[PDB]
This record gives sequence, structure tokens and C-alpha cells, in this order.
Amino acid sequence: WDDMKHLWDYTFGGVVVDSGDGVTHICPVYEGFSLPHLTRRLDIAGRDITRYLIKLLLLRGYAFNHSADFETVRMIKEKLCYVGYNIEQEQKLALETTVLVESYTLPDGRIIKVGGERFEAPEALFQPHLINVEGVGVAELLFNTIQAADIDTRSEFYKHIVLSGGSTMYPGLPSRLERELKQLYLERVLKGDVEKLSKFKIRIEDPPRRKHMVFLGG
Amino acid sequence: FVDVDEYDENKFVDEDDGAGPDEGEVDSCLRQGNMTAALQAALKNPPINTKSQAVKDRAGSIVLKVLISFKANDIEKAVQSLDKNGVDLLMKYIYKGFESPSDNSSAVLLQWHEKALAAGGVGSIVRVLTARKTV
Amino acid sequence: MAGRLPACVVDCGTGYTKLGYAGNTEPQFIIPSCIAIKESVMKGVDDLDFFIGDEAIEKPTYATKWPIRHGIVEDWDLMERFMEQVIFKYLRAEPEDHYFLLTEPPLNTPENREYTAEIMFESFNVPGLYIAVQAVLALAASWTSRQVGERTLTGTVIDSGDGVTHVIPVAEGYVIGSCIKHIPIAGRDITYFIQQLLRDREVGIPPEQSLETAKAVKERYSYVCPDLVKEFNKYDTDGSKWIKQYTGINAISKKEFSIDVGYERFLGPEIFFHPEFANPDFTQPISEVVDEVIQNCPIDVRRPLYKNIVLSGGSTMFRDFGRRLQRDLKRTVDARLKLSEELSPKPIDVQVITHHMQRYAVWFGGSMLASTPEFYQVCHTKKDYEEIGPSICRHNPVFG
Amino acid sequence: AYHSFLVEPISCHAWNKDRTQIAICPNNHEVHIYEKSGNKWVQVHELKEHNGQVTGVDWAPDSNRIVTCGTDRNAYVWTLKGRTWKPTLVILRINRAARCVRWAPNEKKFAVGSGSRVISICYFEQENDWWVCKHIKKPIRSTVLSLDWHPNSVLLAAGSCDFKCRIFSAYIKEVEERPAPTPWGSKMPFGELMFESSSSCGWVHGVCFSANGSRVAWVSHDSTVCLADADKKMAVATLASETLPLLAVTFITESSLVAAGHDCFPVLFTYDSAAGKLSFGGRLDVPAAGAGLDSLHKNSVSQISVLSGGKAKCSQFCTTGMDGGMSIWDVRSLESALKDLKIV
Amino acid sequence: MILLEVNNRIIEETLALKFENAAAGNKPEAVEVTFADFDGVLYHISNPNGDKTKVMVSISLKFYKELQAHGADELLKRVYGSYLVNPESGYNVSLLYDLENLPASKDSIVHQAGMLKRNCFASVFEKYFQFQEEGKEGENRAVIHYRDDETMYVESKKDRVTVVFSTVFKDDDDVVIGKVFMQEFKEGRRASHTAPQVLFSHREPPLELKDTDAAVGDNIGYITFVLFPRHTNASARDNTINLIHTFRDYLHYHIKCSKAYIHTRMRAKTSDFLKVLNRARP
Amino acid sequence: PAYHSSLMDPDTKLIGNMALLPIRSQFKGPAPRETKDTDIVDEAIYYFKANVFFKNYEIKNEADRTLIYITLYISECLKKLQKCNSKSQGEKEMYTLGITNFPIPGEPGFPLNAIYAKPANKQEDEVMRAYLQQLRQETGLRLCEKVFDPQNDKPSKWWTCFVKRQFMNKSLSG
Amino acid sequence: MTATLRPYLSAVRATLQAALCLENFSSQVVERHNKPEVEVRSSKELLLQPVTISRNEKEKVLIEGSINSVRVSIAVKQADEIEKILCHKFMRFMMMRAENFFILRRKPVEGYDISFLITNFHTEQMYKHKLVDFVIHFMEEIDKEISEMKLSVNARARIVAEEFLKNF
Repeated sequence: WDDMKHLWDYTFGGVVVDSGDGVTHICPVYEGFSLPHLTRRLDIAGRDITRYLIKLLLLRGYAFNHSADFETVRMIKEKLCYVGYNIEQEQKLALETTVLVESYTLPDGRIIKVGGERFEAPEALFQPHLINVEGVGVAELLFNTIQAADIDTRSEFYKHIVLSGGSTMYPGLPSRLERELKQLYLERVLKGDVEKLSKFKIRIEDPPRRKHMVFLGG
Repeated sequence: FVDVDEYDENKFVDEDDGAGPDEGEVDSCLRQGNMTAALQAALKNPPINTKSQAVKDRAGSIVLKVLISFKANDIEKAVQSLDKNGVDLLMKYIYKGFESPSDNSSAVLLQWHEKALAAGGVGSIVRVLTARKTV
Repeated sequence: MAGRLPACVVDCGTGYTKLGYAGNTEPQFIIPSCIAIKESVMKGVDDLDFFIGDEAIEKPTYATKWPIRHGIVEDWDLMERFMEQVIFKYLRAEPEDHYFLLTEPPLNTPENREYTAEIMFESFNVPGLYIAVQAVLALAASWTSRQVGERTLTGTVIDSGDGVTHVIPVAEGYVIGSCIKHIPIAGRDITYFIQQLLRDREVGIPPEQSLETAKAVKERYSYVCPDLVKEFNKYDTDGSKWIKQYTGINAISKKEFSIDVGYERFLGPEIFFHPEFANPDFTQPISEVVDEVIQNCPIDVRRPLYKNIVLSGGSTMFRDFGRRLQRDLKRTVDARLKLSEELSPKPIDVQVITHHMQRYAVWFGGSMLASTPEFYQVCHTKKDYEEIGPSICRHNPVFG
Repeated sequence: AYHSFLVEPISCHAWNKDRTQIAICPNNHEVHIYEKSGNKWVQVHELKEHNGQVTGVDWAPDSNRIVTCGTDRNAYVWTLKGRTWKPTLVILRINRAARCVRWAPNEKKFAVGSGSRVISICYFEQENDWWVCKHIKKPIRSTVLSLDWHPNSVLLAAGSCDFKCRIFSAYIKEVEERPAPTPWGSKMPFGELMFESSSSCGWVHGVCFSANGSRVAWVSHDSTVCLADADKKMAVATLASETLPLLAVTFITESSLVAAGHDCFPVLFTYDSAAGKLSFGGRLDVPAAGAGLDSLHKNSVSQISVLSGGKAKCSQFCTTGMDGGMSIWDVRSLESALKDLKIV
Repeated sequence: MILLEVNNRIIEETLALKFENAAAGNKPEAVEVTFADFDGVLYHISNPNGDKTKVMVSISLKFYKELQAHGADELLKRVYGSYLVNPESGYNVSLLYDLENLPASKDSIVHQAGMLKRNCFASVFEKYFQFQEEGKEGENRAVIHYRDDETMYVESKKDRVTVVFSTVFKDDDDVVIGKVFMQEFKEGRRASHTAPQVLFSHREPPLELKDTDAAVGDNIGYITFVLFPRHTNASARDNTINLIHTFRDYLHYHIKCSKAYIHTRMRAKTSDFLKVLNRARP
Repeated sequence: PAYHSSLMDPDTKLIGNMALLPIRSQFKGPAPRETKDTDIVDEAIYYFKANVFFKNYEIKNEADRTLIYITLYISECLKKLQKCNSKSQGEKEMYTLGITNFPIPGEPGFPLNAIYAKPANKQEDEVMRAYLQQLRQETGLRLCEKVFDPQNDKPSKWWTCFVKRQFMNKSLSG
Repeated sequence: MTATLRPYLSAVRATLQAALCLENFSSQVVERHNKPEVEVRSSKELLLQPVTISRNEKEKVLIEGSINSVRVSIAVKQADEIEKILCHKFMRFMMMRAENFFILRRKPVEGYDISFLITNFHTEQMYKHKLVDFVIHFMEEIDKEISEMKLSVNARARIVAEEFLKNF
């Protein structure tokens, strides 16, 4: 706290998913405030995706030294790494075609080739067991979070999920969350009956900004 | 837990809104000496829309029969007798015959393809791939 | 050792190739990796009409080719033929019942790793293959300190053989990426210097073979001196014994000439610490290069990297080379940490390891590792290649 | 008449009110504006503000504002202001990437067709100081390929990827109350289907509207060109091509029409009103860059635009293909050279 | 290299190199190499029982007992002359070289030493070449197992010897390629009139089984060589032997080199395709 | 790295920018008399074979500037001593070579004009010229007993081999 | 040997002019995604009718075009075993270099020896008509190339027999 004074001076003069780089944690909001009895946290965000990416690249034959190349591999993540929609299909794509394979130039001039790991690395967000963590995963967690709260306006929550932060802009992420959540909204509400979900209610948020400009009256 | 998009609402599924050609006609004209007349008769009233493959495969079997019932130098005269529309349908059937190994059915079909192509051009081949109306 | 039969160990370098059987101390044959091909349209066995090694650099009616540049295979066909003769002529050991343990330089790509598998597995019915990185093999080749034990795969390997110097920093059995450095001074360069220094002193020199003299003097009379002026003074005072003489016979000239060998003995290897002594475009001393390299690595394995410096290659064999490194580096780092301290953490321990197997250190490390049962597990089996693909060679798990 | 710009294909392009400057997008996230200086071409600025490939660009004549849309599901309204251009931020609320955009003959509201199986109709609002947008899903469903506007600033043509051409109402309680005078139905309310394809032809890549808007034409992927005339009791008129399917298309008068596409070369079609049928007749492609094809393009043409004279009597027209080359064609001095040409 | 060598290069280069330096006054440095050779054959070079100016060459063959039971030792005893001694414990045959003993011709008395994998085998053949020449119709076969799954049968007919190889192609595909070589070998008389006859039997044996049981299978192949009296004579005895005993390794060698050749051709075609595909760009 | 001189004293004088170091010599000039058993000339002769290979040289002291002149001069001496046949004959050449009017700081033809201070006045001029000449003279005769061997006519190749090498890539004859 | 080669390749070629002509298509099901539709098949309207051209029971080409991608498959002619095994090694070999082909799949569609994967990115960076020519030329080169390999091996076996045999 005594390190805050230097910061202040010398200067001037809905459900929400937030990932910056340290970790993400869904935050539901009822009325004008959050919900203390809720707001569950997930132990994985960006660093874990970079680290897992390093390990995966190691498995492909590119031996990046771990505590030496973090900024480089991180830089490589935010440019190719995306979130897969149907992992079975993505894996099929990786094994049978070359369309996912892209070249990347390193600071020392060397050019490497990166493929399936592009969708594999972010997948840890949905399958925490992949990194030896007793987790739940973004989708299951979000579902459980809205589901565990109230009953009065659950659905309303569902129709207002929004992504925030630099580590949630991975391509396909919104569509993935929506579909996987659909599967949850089916494997946790009616052990079957694939003819009632045709009356679903859920849209993935996350627009184009980073200006957390909060104010109102005054 | 599982596909759910196949159950999405903004889905895309062609509508089969709106038996076969004429076996008989493929007789009288097949043929007191008229081969062209037979070909023009067989390409009349195509099934289509009919989900079942039985009826479709029937018209296709018949058409292939006719195509086989042909000499080499006399194909050209017949094909050139067709309208722009006719060539496309003939072409659809040629490609149909290219799905199964009905003997030399392919040998003559490549001949039945160059000349047929000559009448309707390459554009016709595109219509065969761009049609939710099957054969 | 192992299943009665011994495994195959092959270390392919730009210049010399070291080959032999596991368990041995020294390679069975060390030969230039050149390959002689014809030029007079494949016509049957026209591909088999070729020679390799020394036999490739003597056949007039044959063209000499060099498949390895700066360390990478640039021509796979010639490399494949080369391996044909490596296996079926020199090693004289079946490739369908003898495990293989090739090698690769750091900064080598996964594709090359896969090719090194396509050739070995699909042509040569070999039962198993492992691809080791040269610098890491150079690392194993050193536990032979004094006493006792203390195995580690964390250290910095300076590999200087005959082409170019290399400073790859290994960590936990894994070499660092953009942490490797090259110095355009090496054996070949050292021979040229000593030659240019003698050409302007001794007379009656060999026509088309004026390098041989300076080449033979290098590894046979060369050494590292501590203080240059003190050494010069030595020679100018107690001659006849500090100064030595070497003889020889003219090659493409035929003539018995005997010459004196003096200052060049210590001035030659001295270029290492003073590139500006022969290379006008590079003047940074090797000690500084090593220091820069260590400083580019992560702030935590740095100290350990300083603690385990190992040598590899024939160009590191000059007497007291490691000792000289210790003086210069300790002096530089202490001066640095001195500056630090004064403007106001205990001295960093630097250690250069110098074993017996320095020249072909890579091969030796290879033979020793390939000599253990623990190897017949980490190897890639014929079973995995014949079902999964060459892709299994993309990753070659470490052990030891 | 052909100019070789980059090495890749031009996704889209647009010409300002004064055919003096051209905006083009090279499969990038920033548009590039070029200008001619007597006999040479000069770069004046490069608009950048997209996180996805830009797939559409349109320019205005009166307002002089350039609108772009992209696969990053975003849209901004660029302007002048000094040298550097400043674009505005517009939220389409769509999860897909824009495939096409068009302002309007009047220049009061633009339109963006999307993969969200919807058409976003966007207009300015002097209330919040921002740009709104209303959705016109019905009846479309799949991605919308090209979009044209009526000369009345109301009607809207859409190709779509469902193999069916549609016409919609853009009623906006911001401009005028009722609609304009058009044979196309009597009542034109916000969100209304005026016309739908009658055949199951390939996806509609391009659709133009008669100078008056009384006639509408479109080209399918099945290498066919249809034309529906609401002034003739809803015409079906079709023409099956013998070459590769086309893409972009525009009216030159009222009987003729210029189209180009996967065939790479430009073709002319003429409409005979009495029989109400379209006929073939090539053929502006008689035998910079390289040499593989004997046509002024070495790959498919994906966009065409009218430069002067409007849709009633076009004198010069531009065309851009995937060959990364832009051509300007003049149909007047050459018409005489053509030992065989119709025109009207 | 078309033909495989008969002699061993590691032995010959090691001893020659040690010998010229010895015959120069220079002391001898220790040497320790445990190398092997084609098939199941080991090799050890060392400084024995506390010795130093002692060198020795030892060979271990897993199947030595079978060659010995055919007059293998009796021959080796009259080969080296006096350079033959006991075994280095673990290796069926040991040669011991005293540096303070060599003659005045190394490049002459060293070549033989390099030939060890051959001199052990020589006896069985020489014995049957002798049989043929003598016309002894009462001597059994010569079942010799050199490989865990490989067997050689040697018999001397009335006026022509027969050496049969039962070889195994572990890789199924290797079979097809191998067959091609046999076809060309069968029609060899069209080019060579004085060339041994060759027969080939797949899976099953020509006239084997027997009594004793013959190896049968999809991966087994039989090659029969037919040696006449013009090759087994006292003028072509050694030659025919030095050649014929390398045949198996020769066949597998050429199959593998054929595969290598196919790799080169294929590279020469795949690499070209890429150049043509890109030749369409700028 | 290069070897520097440790003869600089807190009471050492200065002739413009250099360091008027004492020497043991009978030659005339403004050099102080050296009482110790070594001096700057011996130091330069001692360090020469090593220093002459160096391309770069850090000036730590005004003593280093003097060390440098003498090193370069050793090079000039070797240039002349190269072509002679006797120790006595060589001495005569050294005397004439040293007595010459080699360039001094401020003049073109003198290298290191960016590192040597030119004489501020006529006195400073003449005195630096006299020092320089006295250094040349003592350097040369002292160099003769090192180059010339007890065997008449024998350019010690162990000294002659440096004739082409240029300290710092410079020359007093350039 | 031909007697029916040309009509076959001509028909394949003609199918190819028609089948290509793709364009950059962003995914309509997945936000900001451009997957090749002929491969993924998540939007039936984006799929063309899967055609097929063959000269007989063994030789044929399958083309199942789409708006942003086309998938071509080949079987090739293989009489005896050596042609079969030679072919298997060659096709697998090329496929291993798929990454270097850009338009080559890592594996061939079930029922064929080799398959291609041409996307809009290819028609953007390569002349599509020159791409088509490659397919037609590849078939002739591939089929002919395999024949040359066979001749080489059979021919070399005779020479291999001769060096050994004359030395008796």
C-alpha cells in the first residue's frame, strides 16, 4: 500500500468473463452490484496458455527454453492461437490437411511452422486436466455459476454473457462457449430429448474495445 | 457428452417441394432405325425431387441403356439436336453413369462427354455440381 | 554391450565424421564427410559408382562434394549414398539387427529429424534409432572429472573443432535457442595465421603445399601461453630449448627442408583471446563471447552455467587452454562485480572442464550413452515407425 | 486499359463522386487510396482500422464519406478532416463478418449484408451522437453476397447464399414517412419481402438495379443470369452461359448489361423487352502484367462499377478481379471497331 | 561399390597402422575395440593377461560349433602357421600377435588376418569341393545355422556342389523387390556361360523337408547355388568360396541400395513438382 | 590486452601532451637523467613484440603516448636494420635515421594527431623536437645490441619478422 | 499406352474448370473463422454435388467442390504387386511433404491413393487454370514416373546379377 502513493502522484494533472494475463473469473451482476455469494474463480488465464503452448511446441520438435522465450512464444500466441469449435473436427483437420499450418518468423530470423497446437493450447481452458489441475473449465464453470445462483431470472443471465480482457479474443471462442454451454444446458437439464433445446436462449458477448470507462451521474 | 448445430434454428435444408421419364417411348423409337429420336425421348420428364433412389436409379438405368445403345459417329448428330437446357440434363446423367462401374459404360461415356460438352460448354458441368436437385 | 551385439554410433560433422561402435573409447574411423560422385544420368548402378572420405578427395575421375554446410544437411541424396557406404563398408555391421544413434547440431529443424528417420528406417531395416544433439553429447563426455560422481546436464559447451567455434548454453539437458554464438576464428583460421606468420620469416617453403608445414606445427608443437611479453622474453633469452625445430618433406615438390618454430607456438592459439591479431573485422575475445552468452540466459541458471563449462573438439586441445580461460574469465567477471560492489553478492564460481576425450567428445559421450540398457527404451522402435510415421523422430526424449 | 497493382487479388474497391481517386483493399485490414497525377498513379493515404480482412468498401458522392466493413464484424465511417482520415465506430451486433456494404443514391444510410444471416441497415442519429442499426433478417437466412440500392433510397437488392434473390424495404422513421413510387408493390413497410428467386440456381454473387429501379438483374453461380421486371408482371427471363459462372454485374441502360466473373473476361448481355428475354453477344475481350491468358485479366473478375453517365448510358466502367489488376473499359470508340456488336 | 568386400577393413587398418609405427622404434599404445561384422559375429582386440606389446584378434561366432564339426580348426591350424592360440574366454578363435616377432612384409601377412569371417567358413566348402572331386557318395549334408532364423545347406552331388541359403525378409515389401533380383539371376546364362546355376523357391523348399524340417513361410525365401567342378577345382576353390560366402549380405545390400535409389528418383520427382507449382506465381 | 607503461609519476613533467620521462643516455636533449635500472625506452623495447600486433590501444597515461612513439620508432628502426650487413654498419644508419626530422604532433604525416597535443609555441616546439630526437637516438643504439647477434651480419629473423607489422595500423613514415 | 487416355484426362480437366473458381469465405457458424467448407461440411448450401470421373473400375477421380475449397482424389492404375507397393511408398512419400505442397493432403480419401485440397488461398496466390493443368499433368507424370522406376529396378537387377556372376 505504501507503494501506491508513487503511482497516484507523478501522473496527472449480466455474466462477465475477464481474462487479462494472470487469470479469468466469471462475474455475474444483479441490479447495480456483483454477487458476493457467487463470482467463482477459474485458476487459468493467458500465462497458462503460453506455457502450455511452449510444452506443446516442444512435443512438435521445437525446443524452446522455458524461462527464456516466454515473451516470444507469448507474442506467437496472440496472432495464431485460437479456440477450436469442435475438437474432433479440428484434430481431423490437423491430421488430414495442412490448412491450419502457419509460418512464424522469430527475432533471430529463423522461421518456424506451427499447426494443430494452435487450437490445442487454448483448449486447456475447457479441459483443465490437460495441465494437471483439479479444475472445471470455463464452460462448465460458467454454466454451474448461473445455474447455482437463483431461478427468478437465470435465463436473462444466459442471454447476456460478455467476454473481456486480452485473453478472450481467441477466434471461435464465443461460438464455442455458446455451443458447449448448449451441450451443458442439455446434459444437465434433460438426460436426452434432443427436441426441446430448439427453444434455447444464450448469446456470447465480447465486442471490440478495452476502454473500461465506468461513470454515470456525478 | 454430441452435435447441436445440426439442431440449430437458422439451419439450411433444401425443401423437396417442387415413375420417371417414359419407358415405352424408349421402345417404339428404339428403334426402326432412329437412334436420335430415342435419346430425345429418354431425356424427357426427369424425376427429381423424389427422395427415394429407386425411381431415380430407374430413370438413370434406362438413360444409360439408351446411351449404350449408340454408335460413335452418330452421337454428334443427336447431341447437336438438343437445346441449351437438354445438354445440361444429358450431362447430369453422364456424370451419374460415372458413379458406378456398369461395364464399358464409361468407355463410351467419355465420348459421350467430349461431344456433349461441345454442345453445352464447360458451364453445363458447373450446373451439375450446383444443384440441390438430384438424379 | 547389451544384447551381446553392440549398437552403432555415428556423428556427422561438416568436416570430420566420427563413426564407431558403442562401448569403445575412441571412434573406429574419423573421416571427412565428403562424397565423390560421377558426371559422365542414372543408369542402373551408376548411383553406386562413388567413393567417400579420403577416397573421395583423391579420385581425379571423381567429383568431390560436401553435403554439410555450417552444420545442416543441404543435400540428402548424396548424404544417403554416403550412409550406404558408412554402413556397408566401414562399420561392417548389419543395419537390420543393429541399433543406430545418429546426431544433429543445435538449431537443427524437425524436418531434418524426420528425414534422418525416413532414410534410416525405410532403406535400412534398422530396429531402432535415436538422434542426439552434438553439444549435449559433448556434455555427457565430461563427468570424468576427478572424484567422485556428480552428474549434471546443466552447463555451457564451447565446441571448437576445425570449422567454426560454437558457444551453446545447455540447460537441464536442453540447449538454449538464441543463446548460441559463433566466432569466425577456429582451427582452420588458426592454421592460416601461423602460416602467414612463418611465410614472412622462413625461406625455401613448399610451393602448392605451403600450408602443410604450418598445419603440422599447429597440433604437435602449439600451446597456450599465459603472459605474452614474458613468453617473448623467454624465447629471446633461453633459446635452443624454448625454440624448437621441425622437419618434413616436400609434397608436390619433393625436398627435405627443416625449419625453426618459435613465437608462432603461442601466438597461434593467442588469436582466440585476440581475434584482432589476425581478423581485422572481429576483435572480441572468446572470454567476452562466453560472458555475453551466459548473460543472455535466464537470471537463475546463469550462475550454474558459469559453474559447469565443458569443452568439445580438436581445437580445444592446446595445453592450458582451459586454465587460460579461467584466468581471463575470472578476471573479467570479478572486474564487473567489482564495479557493481564499489558503487555502494559473493564471487561467481567459474569452472572449465577438461577431460581426456576432447577431440571426439561428442562420439565418446554417444558411445557411453548408447552403451546402457536405459537406451534400449528411449530408442524409437521399428514398431513405431512402421505404423505411426517418421514423425516419432520429431521429439527424441532426453535421459541420463 | 488494364493496370497491374499488387500481386494478390483485390477484395473490393470504390470510386469517389469524382472519378479521380480509387480505394482498394488487398486482403488486408487497412484500405489503400490511390490517385492519378496526369499519367501516373500516386499514394495519398492508407486507412487502417480492422482486425480482419476488409471485405467491403463504398464511397459517397455528396457527403464524400467512405464506409468499410469487414470479417472482424465491425464498421466505421471514414471522413476527411485535414490530411489523415478518421473513421467512426459502428456496432453491427453481428457474430459474422461483413461481406458487402452500400450507401445510397441519396447518401443518408448505408447497408451491410452479413454471415449472421441478416442485413444491417445503418443510419445516423443526431440524438446520442452515434450510429444505430436495424436488422432485416427476413427472409434471408444464410450469408448475403452483394447488395444494391434503389434510385429512390428505399428498395434494396440482396443476393444471399441461399440461392434466392430478394428485394427489401429500408423504411426509416428518420428520412421520410411513406415510401416512393415504384411498381414493386403498393405498400412498402419496414421489413418486407418484395420478391424472391423462382429458380434454385447457385449463390447470387451480384445484383444490379435498372436506372429507374423498375427492373432488377442478378447472376447465379450456375453460370446463369436472371432478370425480374416488376413493370412487366414479374419477369423470369433467364440466360444459361456456356462458360464459367459470373459474379459482379451492372446495368448500362435498360436493355443491355455488363457482367464479369470466373470467366475472367467481361461480357455484354442484351434484353429484348417485347419477347422479354435476355440474349448472349459477348464480347469486350479481343486479343503491363504477364502472359498466360489472352484476356485483359489473368484471374477471375470479382467487382464492377459505373464511372460516369449512370446506369442509363454508362460510357466508362471499371472492373477488379482476383488477379490483382484493375481495368477501365470505354465502350464508344471501340464499338465501331467491333465488326460485331449490339448495344441496346 | 558394386561388390561387397570379402576382407574386414577395421582389422586391416588397425593392425597395419599399429605395425608400421612399431617397425619404427615408437612404443605401442594400448588399443581396445570390440567391434562386430555382418551377421552374428563378434570381434575383440585387446592387451591380454597383463600384457602390453601383445595385440591379439579374437572372433566369436554363435554358430562356431557347427563349422568346427566340419574340419574348421584343422584348417586354421595350417593357415596362420603359429599365430593361432587359445580363446580369449568368450570368443571361439583367437590370434595373438607379438610385435617383437613380425616378418618383413606386413601388407602381406596382415591381409590374411583381416580375413577371419571367411577362413572359418572356408573349411566346409573346401571339404565338399574335395568330396565332389573324390566322388564320395556316402557323406551327409552340412546343416549350418549362422543366423537365428537363417540356415545354409551344403552338399556335393555326383559332379557338382550345391550351396543353399534360407534367407528371411523381415519386411514383407522386401519380398517383392527381392523377387525381381531373382528373375534377373535366373536368366544369367544369357550373358554368362560359365556362371553357377541359381534356383529359387518361395516359402516352401525345392526338395527339402525332410528330414530335416525346413523353414517355411511368407517371409522365407530359398536360393540355391549350383557349383560345378570348374569352380570348385584346386584353382578356383578359394575364389568360389571367398565370393559365395558373401552372397546373402550381397543380396540384402542391393535390396537396401535399390530402395535408396528409389528414394533419390522420388526426390528428383517430388522436388520438381514443387518448383512447377510455384512457377505459376510472380 | 596491450601492455601499458607504469613509469608515470606524480612529479613527471610534460612537453605539450606527452610525458617527459627520464632515460639513461649520453645523447643530448631535455630528457631527465634516469637513476633507476630501467626506463621508458627499455620498457618499449621489452613490450614491442607483443604490443606491435595490437590494432587498438587505450591511452591511460601521458606515459603511454611516449611509449607509443618509441614503439613506432622501433618499427622504423627495424625497417632500416632489415637491410644491413654488420652490427657496426647498422649503428651508423640508426644515428642518421634518428637524427632525421620525423614529423611531430600538429604536422601532416604524423599519425595520431587526434591523440597527440601539438606544441603551443616555438619553445615547446624545439624542446619536443629535441626530446623526440634524444629518444630516437637512445632507442636505436639500444636496439642494435638486441637485433645484431654475436655473429657479424645476421639480421635476427626473430626481429626482422616484424618489419611488415604496424602497431595500431600506423607509421611514422606515414 | 493409351487407346482411351486422352478422352479420360479431357473429361477430368473439364470437370476441374467447373469445380474450381472459389472465393474467400468466412465461416457462418463460427465467429471469425475461415475453414475450408468442402472439408468441414457444416453448411450444406456451401457444398457442391460430389462428382466422379473414372475410365474403368479402378481408375477414377472424385471432386466434391464447395464455395471456398475443392477436394480432389485419385486412385491411379496398378496392375501387379510391384506397381502397388511402389505406388504406396510414392504417394505416402509425397503426402509426408504435404506441408511443402500447400495443395496436398496429409492423407488420401478412403478408397483412393491420393487426394488434393485446393482452397481460395491457392486461387489467390496461384493461377487457378495453371493449378488445373498441374492435376492433369501430375496424373500423366505420376503414372509414367512409376513406370520409369520399375524399368530402372528391373534393368539394374540384371547388372547386379552380372557383376557377381561373371566373377566365377
